[PDB]
Amino acid sequence: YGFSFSVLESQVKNGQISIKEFVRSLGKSSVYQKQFYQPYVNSRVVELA
Amino acid sequence: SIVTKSIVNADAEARYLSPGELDRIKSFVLSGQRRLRIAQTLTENRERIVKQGGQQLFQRRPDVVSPGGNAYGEEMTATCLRDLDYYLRLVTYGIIAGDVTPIEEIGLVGVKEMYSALGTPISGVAEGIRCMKDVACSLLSGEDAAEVGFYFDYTLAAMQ
Amino acid sequence: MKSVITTVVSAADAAGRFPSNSDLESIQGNIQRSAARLEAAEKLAGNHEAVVKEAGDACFAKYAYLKNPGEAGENQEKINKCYRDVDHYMRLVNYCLVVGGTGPLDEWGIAGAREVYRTLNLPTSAYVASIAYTRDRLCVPRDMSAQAGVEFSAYLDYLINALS
Amino acid sequence: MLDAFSRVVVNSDAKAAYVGGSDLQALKSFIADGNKRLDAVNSIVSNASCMVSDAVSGMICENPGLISPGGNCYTNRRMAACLRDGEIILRYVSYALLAGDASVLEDRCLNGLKETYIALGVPTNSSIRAVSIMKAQAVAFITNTATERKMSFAAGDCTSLASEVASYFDRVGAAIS
Amino acid sequence: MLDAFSRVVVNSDAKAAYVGGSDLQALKSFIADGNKRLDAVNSIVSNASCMVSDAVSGMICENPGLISPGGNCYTNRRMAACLRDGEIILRYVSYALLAGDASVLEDRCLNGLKETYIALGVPTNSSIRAVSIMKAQAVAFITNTATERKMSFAAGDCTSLASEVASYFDRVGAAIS
Amino acid sequence: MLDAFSRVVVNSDAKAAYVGGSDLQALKSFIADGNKRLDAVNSIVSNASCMVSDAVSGMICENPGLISPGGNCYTNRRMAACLRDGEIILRYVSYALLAGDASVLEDRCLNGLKETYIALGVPTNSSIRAVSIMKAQAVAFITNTATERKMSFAAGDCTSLASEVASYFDRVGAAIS
Amino acid sequence: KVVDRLDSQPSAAFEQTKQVYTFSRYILGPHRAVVAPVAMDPSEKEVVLRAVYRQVFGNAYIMEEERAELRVMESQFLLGELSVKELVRALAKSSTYKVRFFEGAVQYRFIELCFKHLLGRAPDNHEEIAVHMRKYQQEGYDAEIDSYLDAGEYDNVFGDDTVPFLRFRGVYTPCDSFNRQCALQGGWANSDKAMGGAALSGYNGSDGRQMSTMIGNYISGKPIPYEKVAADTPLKSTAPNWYARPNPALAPQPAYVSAKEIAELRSRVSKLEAAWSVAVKQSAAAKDTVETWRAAAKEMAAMRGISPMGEAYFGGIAQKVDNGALAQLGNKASSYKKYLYAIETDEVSRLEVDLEEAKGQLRVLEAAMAKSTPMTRTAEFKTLTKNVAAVTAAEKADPLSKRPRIS
Amino acid sequence: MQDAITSVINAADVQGKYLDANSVEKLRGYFQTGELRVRAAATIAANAATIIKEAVAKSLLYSDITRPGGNMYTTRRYAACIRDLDYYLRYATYGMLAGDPSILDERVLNGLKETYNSLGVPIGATIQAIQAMKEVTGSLVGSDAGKEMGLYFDYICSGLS
Amino acid sequence: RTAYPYTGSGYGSAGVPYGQDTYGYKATTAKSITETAAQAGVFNTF
Ligand SMILES: C=CC1=C(C)[C@@H](Cc2[nH]c(/C=C3N=C(/C=C4\NC(=O)[C@H](C)[C@H]4CC)C(C)=C\3CCC(=O)O)c(CCC(=O)O)c2C)NC1=O
Ligand SMILES: C=CC1=C(C)[C@@H](Cc2[nH]c(/C=C3N=C(/C=C4\NC(=O)[C@H](C)[C@H]4CC)C(C)=C\3CCC(=O)O)c(CCC(=O)O)c2C)NC1=O
Ligand SMILES: C=CC1=C(C)[C@@H](Cc2[nH]c(/C=C3N=C(/C=C4\NC(=O)[C@H](C)[C@H]4CC)C(C)=C\3CCC(=O)O)c(CCC(=O)O)c2C)NC1=O
Ligand SMILES: C=CC1=C(C)[C@@H](Cc2[nH]c(/C=C3N=C(/C=C4\NC(=O)[C@H](C)[C@H]4CC)C(C)=C\3CCC(=O)O)c(CCC(=O)O)c2C)NC1=O
Ligand SMILES: C=CC1=C(C)[C@@H](Cc2[nH]c(/C=C3N=C(/C=C4\NC(=O)[C@H](C)[C@H]4CC)C(C)=C\3CCC(=O)O)c(CCC(=O)O)c2C)NC1=O
Ligand SMILES: C=CC1=C(C)[C@@H](Cc2[nH]c(/C=C3N=C(/C=C4\NC(=O)[C@H](C)[C@H]4CC)C(C)=C\3CCC(=O)O)c(CCC(=O)O)c2C)NC1=O
Ligand SMILES: C=CC1=C(C)[C@@H](Cc2[nH]c(/C=C3N=C(/C=C4\NC(=O)[C@H](C)[C@H]4CC)C(C)=C\3CCC(=O)O)c(CCC(=O)O)c2C)NC1=O
Ligand SMILES: C=CC1=C(C)[C@@H](Cc2[nH]c(/C=C3N=C(/C=C4\NC(=O)[C@H](C)[C@H]4CC)C(C)=C\3CCC(=O)O)c(CCC(=O)O)c2C)NC1=O
Ligand SMILES: C=CC1=C(C)[C@@H](Cc2[nH]c(/C=C3N=C(/C=C4\NC(=O)[C@H](C)[C@H]4CC)C(C)=C\3CCC(=O)O)c(CCC(=O)O)c2C)NC1=O
Ligand SMILES: C=CC1=C(C)[C@@H](Cc2[nH]c(/C=C3N=C(/C=C4\NC(=O)[C@H](C)[C@H]4CC)C(C)=C\3CCC(=O)O)c(CCC(=O)O)c2C)NC1=O
Ligand SMILES: CCC1=C(C)/C(=C/C2=NC(=C\c3[nH]c(/C=C4\NC(=O)[C@H](C)[C@H]4CC)c(C)c3CCC(=O)O)/C(CCC(=O)O)=C2C)NC1=O
Ligand SMILES: CCC1=C(C)/C(=C/C2=NC(=C\c3[nH]c(/C=C4\NC(=O)[C@H](C)[C@H]4CC)c(C)c3CCC(=O)O)/C(CCC(=O)O)=C2C)NC1=O
Repeated sequence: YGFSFSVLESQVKNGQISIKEFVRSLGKSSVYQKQFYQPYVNSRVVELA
Repeated sequence: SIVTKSIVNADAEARYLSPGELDRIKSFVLSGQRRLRIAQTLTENRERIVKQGGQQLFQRRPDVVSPGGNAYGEEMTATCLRDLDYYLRLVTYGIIAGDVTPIEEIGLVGVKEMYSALGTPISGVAEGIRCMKDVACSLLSGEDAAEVGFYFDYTLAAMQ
Repeated sequence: MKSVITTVVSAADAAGRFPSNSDLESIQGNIQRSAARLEAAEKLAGNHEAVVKEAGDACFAKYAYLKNPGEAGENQEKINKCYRDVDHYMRLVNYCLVVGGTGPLDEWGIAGAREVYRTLNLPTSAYVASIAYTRDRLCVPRDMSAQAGVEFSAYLDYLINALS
Repeated sequence: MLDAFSRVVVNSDAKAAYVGGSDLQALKSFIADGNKRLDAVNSIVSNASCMVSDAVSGMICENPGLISPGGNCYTNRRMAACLRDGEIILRYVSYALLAGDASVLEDRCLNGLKETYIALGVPTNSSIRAVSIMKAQAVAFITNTATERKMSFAAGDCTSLASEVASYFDRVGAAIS
Repeated sequence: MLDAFSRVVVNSDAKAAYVGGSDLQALKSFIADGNKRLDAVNSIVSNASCMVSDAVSGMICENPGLISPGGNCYTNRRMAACLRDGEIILRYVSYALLAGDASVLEDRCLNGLKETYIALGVPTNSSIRAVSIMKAQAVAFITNTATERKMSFAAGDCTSLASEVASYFDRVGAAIS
Repeated sequence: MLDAFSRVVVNSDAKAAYVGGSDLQALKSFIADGNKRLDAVNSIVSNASCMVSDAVSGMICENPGLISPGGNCYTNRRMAACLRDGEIILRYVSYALLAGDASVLEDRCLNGLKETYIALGVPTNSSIRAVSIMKAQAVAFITNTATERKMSFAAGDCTSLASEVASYFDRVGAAIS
Repeated sequence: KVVDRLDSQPSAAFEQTKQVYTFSRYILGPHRAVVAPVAMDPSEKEVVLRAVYRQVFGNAYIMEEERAELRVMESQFLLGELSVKELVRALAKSSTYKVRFFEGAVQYRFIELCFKHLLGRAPDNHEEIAVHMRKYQQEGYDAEIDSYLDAGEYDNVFGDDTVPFLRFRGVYTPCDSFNRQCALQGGWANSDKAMGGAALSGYNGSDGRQMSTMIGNYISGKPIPYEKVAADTPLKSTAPNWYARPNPALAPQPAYVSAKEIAELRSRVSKLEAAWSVAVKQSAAAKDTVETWRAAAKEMAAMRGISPMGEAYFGGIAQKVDNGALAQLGNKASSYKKYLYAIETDEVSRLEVDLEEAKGQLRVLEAAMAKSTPMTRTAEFKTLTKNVAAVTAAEKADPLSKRPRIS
Repeated sequence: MQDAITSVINAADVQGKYLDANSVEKLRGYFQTGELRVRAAATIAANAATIIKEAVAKSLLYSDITRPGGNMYTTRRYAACIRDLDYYLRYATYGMLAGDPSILDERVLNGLKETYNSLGVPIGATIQAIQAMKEVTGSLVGSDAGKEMGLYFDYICSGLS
Repeated sequence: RTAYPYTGSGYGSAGVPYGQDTYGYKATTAKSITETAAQAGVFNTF
């Protein structure tokens, strides 16, 4: 879909933050919660996490 | 190259290289004599491969060179052929590396951001590389033209 | 920097006096006149790349012989330097409107220009064809205000009077 | 020498820029209180003959070894020079308050004053106190809080010119330290 | 200068009002005679501009070979450096008089001064004359027995501060001998 | 300053000798090609106003930051100043070729150019690039291998004076580095 | 011929200022001519009198209370029967010029003061002084100044109309004549009572010796060191206030210089100097990747030129033309402005900025190591393991003395 | 991360006092320019790609950082630039709306000059790109709005220096 | 070969590791304010 996290690919490719930081920021992103948080239940969100 | 990413593949998997990986590093280095001959043909044919490359490019895309086109005038047309000299050079790297890894991280990664940010029609530069491919494969036999053309069309694929 | 301050603190410093009422009165003129001459410093800054483009080709439309080989504008690099120099003279006029006097022109562009244009064989009449085209392209209430066109032109033909 | 108009010119020459819309709001605000600056220079130069005797004699009652024999305010020719450089410094600070930039302070007054005062044998720490009483007076005159002469003014805030003239005396007091 | 007596810290967020773990007992005990010491350093540094010029010209007029050409104080850079170094030495005794001990003086001012003055050809026999004038000058000022200048102190005694500061000046004077 | 005849006179006056026939074989050979030295130094002086603009602007095309604002060859004062010392150096080298002795170069042109160019902020590596372009031109005009101008000359060899004018240009390179 | 004639020849007929004084540092600061008008207001007579007292006394405090022998020599000038040359001769014959710069001065300090006061320049060579030494000792001081201002120097470069000034004359006949100039006329602050040290040797600032520095530079050929010609300096007073990217003004000398800071800085300025000499051979041809196709891309692009405005219609749309000199080559506003941004973006200029920036940091750090024995050090760096040894036992460099006791 | 209102509230709160006449005096000054900042941030959002295309072509397009060996040669390296210049034009837009440059050093300036030295990115060419980008931004938003947007560009250039 | 080389690996690299020492985000080595001054040996009263 041509999505882009240029800031996060910045701060991970330089090593400014870990992959774990890049993964956590991806989880709190809004393109995530629009994908795997909004259409589901808090019950189903826990398993998909 | 095939040597460096066959390593980093088996590197990530916490293992050594299989026979499938080591019978191809073996098969690639015996192929190395034939690769340098192929790259040696394109090395001192850049005068014709580029100039005839931009030959068909303007006949097929007169908009880019017409007044208003991105490569208009004596100035931009020189740079119009400069990029073709770049991409013709990277294909010589890919032939000797046995992979588009040199072409990948040079001239392909984020190429649409550059040409979109330069105002250049990215489809137009793709047409230029295709015109160079017919000139390049016309300089080699059938066994070689399946390789030298093979790296151009990968560059065509990633450039659109 | 020949300005309205640096004549009243250069003549008082050579005299050895405090800034008296004759010198505070001169900078009261730097409040009334500078409402207009900064407007011509702002319109020239926001439209500089189109002014030099409209002016620098009048150097070559009038004198078409410069693109001949052996002459001054013979190749690509020497044409770009010829458009660079009219951008310089349009930049110091923007510096002179914001200083208040002819300070950045008499020190940075004018002084020594008759020794470099004779040594490098540049025709200095080709420079004033570009500046006097800019003076006559000036519509007075369209480009800027009525007073800001006075201030912008009076540094322009001062620069013409320097080069000729 | 420069002023507050041509300091942002040679700053804009450092980036090869035109003086566009970003920098002219720094200068149109500078001529917005241009009537305030001339009301601040006029408080300095109207008491400038009295401030220099107020400040040199304040240095004497603190460090009285200058007028002691062998000192540096003992000889009467040597006293009359110390009243002169109290007011040449006040002449060049008042040009720096007028121009709005301390270039004429740092190219004409302080241009070699440090090796002057070494080679004349002038005590440098007393030259700080000759300067800094004029700092504490000019910030009292510009804020109009001088405790024995109030000047008439249209009322309003003036504390930026007070810290501006305190910034010009600290460039004098650091360059001769 | 300001380490020579200890301050108490009374406010919070300090980590010395609470987790100080000490009070400085060696310098709480020196405000038990602190006003008498602070008048003594004020007796020196209000005359320190005049004590250095009198003492350096004292050894000039007793040994006149220094201002002869070929001597070590004829040129202007050397004459300015000789007036600077007596001023620095008089400051560092006035640290050691203020702090009540000579431990500031021996490492910041005297450690490596005898090797310096033989590396520059400075006459060591004449420089000890220059501090013995300042030894004799400082005991006149602290005991208020100066001939041309008195100061209005309180009613009391200041011997054993005058002999304290006279014990620092030969401690200078043997560290360069 | 000296010339090629008076260089061997002060060489012979150091031992108080007469100028005998064993010494004079160089000087009788010096006037034997004295036609060639005037024929050499005419070719530099007839092209000297284009030799400087070939060289100072040839420094520009190698280091194009000098014409950017900040670089030391930017303002029309600075370009007219850099062209001015382009032809001061070319004047004194052509003086030194004419006299045949490097004394007039080293006491009048180069004595203190290094400390001058430090004080003005002139970059000292770029001035070698201005000199070495004038080094390659003066050996081209003398040997008549200039690729866009040939001058009329009598037939014969000339490379001794091409070597002598080459050694007068590396004295300029060694003086200011 | 960039400069047609020097300042020592007079200005011929057709200029108001001489050709060397146009593009020198004459025009920037206050070292100009303030030539007297024909008839003038007594305020304008005070202007030309105040510049004479600044020039020929050299910022000395003339103590306007007395002006004892001055007001006869003033009143000869205020009438008009004394020239400005004849005023500046008569001031140099008085007692208040003698008790400042002659009664305590060496004959090197006196000759170098008359070159700054009466003329503009410094003394150039050695035998230029040795004329004026032998002219004083056989004819006296009153016949010295009369034989000093009436040569061919003063009557051309100032005439009998203008006051003297510091002659920033552009062409300097030794190169050290600019160096001793700026070392004598020491900035806008320093006077010659200060510079010769006449106050500090003075008995209460009176009747002291006017001793001199720079006597070693007039005997031997030796330049002035650069700190006296860049710090306490008239070039700071007639400063252009540019953006000079190598800044010529020297930094103040730091306390606590370390040898560890210098020994990597000298290796850094050898690193850039060896890398500059490599990169300058590859300049302007092989660094331009678009240069190789300029012979073909401006003959490929010479097809179907359009003479009026309007064509390249391209199937029936507008798509017009610009037809100027610039855009017929396809260039833009970002194509001539690319020369102004050539300090970061260049490569050869990126070395030469940091070469002269770090050599200028070297020349004040190395010159701050003139202080050795009692100097308190510090360790601002984190005391790393990098350390050069003290191996200085035997000969390592040994400059070639082939005549060791040749006799 | 404070705007002009957050900074005014913080200083008035940090002394425990209410919002007196001086604190509200600056707040009224910020609300007066509230109309100017949105239109400034409006056009900058529209011409984001056009402004960055104008700056690089005007400052560092043809310099030898663009050529081989220069700091911007490969297409990944060139593409990182316009990605990198987008943040400067974007975060400067945030400072122009918030009226306080706290967001810049919070999210841009810290570890920035220490990062370019690691990669070997030329700080000299970077500032001139931002200076040229500041020059075109004054073209769009006008003079005073350019003065506002320009006031945060050189803040980046100052700290990045 | 250009002097201002760069960092990184793979193709398009100048032979210098990332960050000049293979560290992208370098841990600092400085101390705080008051004991950077304590090590200097000159800010003792401060
Ligand atoms: C800061 C200084 C500054 C100026 C002086 C003007 C100068 C100027 N005017 C025009 C452009 C124009 N200028 C005019 C105005 C006139 N034409 C005439 O012949 C009359 C004398 C006059 C009527 C008042 C018109 C009508 C145009 C558009 C058509 C044309 O180019 O003539 C152009 C070409 C670019 C453009 O289209 O705007 C330029 C540089 N603009 C500036 O930014
Ligand atoms: C401070 C203000 C300032 C200026 C005014 C200019 C002045 C100036 N122009 C040129 C240099 C030049 N100037 C021109 C200009 C022209 N020749 C032509 O074909 C036309 C007649 C005319 C433009 C319309 C050319 C072609 C050169 C290059 C000369 C050469 O390479 O021989 C140079 C020499 C260095 C260089 O730039 O290459 C200088 C100092 N530069 C400045 O920095
Ligand atoms: C343009 C810059 C400029 C200045 C800043 C002043 C300052 C100044 N003062 C003096 C000269 C002097 N200056 C002082 C001054 C002082 N000694 C003290 O103890 C006090 C601290 C201080 C007075 C406040 C004295 C005492 C002399 C006299 C020295 C002498 O006559 O020998 C001199 C040397 C002049 C000369 O004697 O020939 C200068 C340059 N004058 C200038 O032209
Ligand atoms: C031992 C001797 C001795 C003195 C003579 C005074 C001198 C003196 N006055 C002021 C402080 C000042 N001095 C003046 C000067 C003057 N007031 C005027 O109205 C006139 C213009 C001018 C006297 C002719 C002014 C205006 C102030 C500021 C406060 C005020 O008086 O209103 C200061 C600085 C503040 C301070 O350190 O206390 C000093 C040292 N104080 C001393 O300790
Ligand atoms: C030629 C000589 C010359 C001057 C002397 C000044 C004179 C001057 N001062 C102000 C005007 C003013 N001056 C002040 C300044 C002050 N008020 C204070 O309470 C502080 C004590 C002091 C600050 C330093 C203020 C606050 C105003 C009104 C606001 C303003 O006009 O800027 C004004 C504008 C109002 C009026 O018409 O009077 C003028 C003309 N301008 C000149 O052209
Ligand atoms: C913190 C403690 C401290 C000091 C005590 C001084 C000590 C000191 N003095 C000098 C340096 C000097 N000190 C003198 C002083 C004198 N020579 C004489 O003949 C007189 C007897 C005597 C004056 C009273 C002179 C003349 C020089 C300069 C030597 C020279 O230039 O030849 C130097 C060399 C560096 C310099 O020039 O300053 C040092 C470290 N400096 C310090 O930092
Ligand atoms: C040959 C030349 C020559 C001199 C220049 C003077 C210098 C001088 N003064 C004193 C001695 C002294 N010097 C001072 C100093 C001062 N007194 C004051 O009131 C002033 C504030 C300050 C000088 C500025 C004091 C206080 C004494 C002690 C004697 C006394 O009570 O006055 C001594 C030491 C005498 C001793 O040790 O017994 C010398 C050498 N004497 C000379 O023989
Ligand atoms: C008698 C012997 C003699 C010389 C050898 C020359 C050399 C020389 N040049 C300058 C002065 C200068 N010289 C340069 C020169 C250059 N800047 C560059 O980047 C280039 C590398 C170089 C030219 C090729 C510049 C730019 C100035 C002017 C600096 C300024 O005005 O501040 C000066 C100071 C004079 C003045 O500015 O008034 C001198 C002495 N002139 C002489 O009189
Ligand atoms: C960046 C721009 C640029 C230049 C300006 C030139 C500058 C230049 N010229 C020469 C080399 C030369 N330069 C000249 C100079 C001239 N020829 C003449 O006939 C005139 C008298 C004078 C021009 C007015 C001469 C005579 C030579 C020797 C070879 C020759 O041209 O015949 C050299 C050394 C060898 C070389 O690289 O070619 C350089 C750098 N080259 C450049 O790359
Ligand atoms: C008043 C001005 C004045 C001059 C210009 C010269 C003119 C001159 N040149 C030569 C003569 C000559 N000049 C040269 C020199 C050269 N030939 C070459 O092939 C080289 C290119 C170049 C060396 C740099 C040679 C080789 C001769 C012939 C041998 C000789 O006579 O020295 C001669 C002697 C033969 C003749 O009469 O023509 C004269 C008078 N002499 C003068 O008095
Ligand atoms: C939001 C604040 C912020 C900034 C500014 C930032 C910058 C940043 N710039 C980077 C690289 C880069 N930056 C540039 C930039 C330039 N080259 C030039 O010549 C010019 C001077 C300049 C463009 C103006 C280049 C070429 C790289 C790639 C370096 C490499 O591959 O080695 C990288 C490495 C990782 C990556 O790009 O994915 C980071 C993290 N990160 C941040 O979080
Ligand atoms: C090795 C991989 C690689 C590539 C490909 C590359 C491209 C590249 N192309 C450029 C310009 C350009 N490229 C073109 C290209 C074209 N015009 C047309 O009509 C055609 C469709 C097309 C060519 C076939 C033009 C006209 C410019 C100049 C644009 C301008 O001046 O605004 C520039 C800016 C100038 C320069 O530094 O050369 C770069 C960096 N860089 C790289 O490192």
